[PDB]
Amino acid sequence: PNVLLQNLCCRILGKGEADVAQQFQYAVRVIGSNFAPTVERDEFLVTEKIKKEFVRQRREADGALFSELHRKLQSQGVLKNRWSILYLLLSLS
Amino acid sequence: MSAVRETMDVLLEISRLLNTGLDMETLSICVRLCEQGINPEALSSVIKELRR
Amino acid sequence: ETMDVLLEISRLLNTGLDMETLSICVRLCEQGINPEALSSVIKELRRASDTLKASE
Amino acid sequence: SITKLFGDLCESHMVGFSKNRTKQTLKKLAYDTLFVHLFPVKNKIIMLSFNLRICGMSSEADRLEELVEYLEQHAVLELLVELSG
Repeated sequence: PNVLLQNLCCRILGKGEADVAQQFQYAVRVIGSNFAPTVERDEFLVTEKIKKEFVRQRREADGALFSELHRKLQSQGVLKNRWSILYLLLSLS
Repeated sequence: MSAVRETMDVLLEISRLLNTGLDMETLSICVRLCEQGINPEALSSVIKELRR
Repeated sequence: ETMDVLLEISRLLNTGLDMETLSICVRLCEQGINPEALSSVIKELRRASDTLKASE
Repeated sequence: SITKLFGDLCESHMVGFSKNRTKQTLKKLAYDTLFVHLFPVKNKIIMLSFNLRICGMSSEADRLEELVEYLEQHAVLELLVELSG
């Protein structure tokens, strides 16, 4: 976790590890205070929110492509926390 | 190894459709944090602050 | 002041250093003793002290 | 002198315990360990404050950050970090 979070700060800011120390401490504090999700951990509820967002944007073709990509993501079986990754991508859209 | 690359490629396509502004390497960090149990709400708030 | 702040940090980090041992450590660092090396020395001195106390 | 300070450090570990033999054994150990080893602190402190917060010691984490900021506003801090726990 901590090294990955430091690397995330360096990448987004375009700065070295020494120059991101304040943003890294901010990030550690925010993660440490919010250990549990406040939302329900349901992959289906996120996939529905993502599809509704494409409909809201008049991007129904991208919503159909997302449904195919979501089916492919489910069939691969590689990820354990698929809900959390989809929720993060929706939260950053 | 193949299945992990193919999974990251699908996530990158979903990330592009959602316009999230994530590249492959930043997305790889995010996936590893979420698989390590990091709260996606807290992580999204950090990423939004770091972009500002 | 500065020694009292360093002793408070030492307690919060549970380092097991007291004011006397901390004052010796500060003066070893001021003489150019590497902190990582000095930490290893303190860890070994504790382990050896406790082994010797258990044997007496 | 460094030789006196290591002598005083070995005597502090003998508190609460032949005495001269034990002092020489501890001195020899301290030098042997120092030689074996010879052959950023702020980020380590942030990791320690995070570890305190996940253990429910948030007040101690806030206090650690305040005390370090007071000291900033390095080898000794690195020693305290390497001796944490």
